[PDB]
Amino acid sequence: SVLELGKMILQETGKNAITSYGSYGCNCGWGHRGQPKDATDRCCFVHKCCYKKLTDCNHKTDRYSYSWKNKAIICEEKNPCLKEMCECDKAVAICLRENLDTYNKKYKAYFKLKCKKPDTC
Repeated sequence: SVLELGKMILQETGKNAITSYGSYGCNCGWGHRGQPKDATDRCCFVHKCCYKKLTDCNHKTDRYSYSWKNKAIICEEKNPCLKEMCECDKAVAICLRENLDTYNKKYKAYFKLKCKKPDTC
């Protein structure tokens, strides 16, 4: 759920998931859709398309088990839908971390700004 996702984003990026990423660009922002503005927003579109596969569990509110051990996120969960939910979160948190060198605080409040139509997953 979002509590595991927010914690991995903190662990990997040092950032506050709600405020730094919850209205960024065209895909990271909660509820946002559209073509990606940068690599950071691209990680978010990839993350959506990974969630879209989860039919037997809810990515927002079902909680899963994972450890942050030796600076890495390990998904220790065994219910299968929950383990893929953990793999989808782990991957966005890693991708965010890698592309932090281009985040850009101006896409940062992007709820009202413009977005071409999104590609297909």
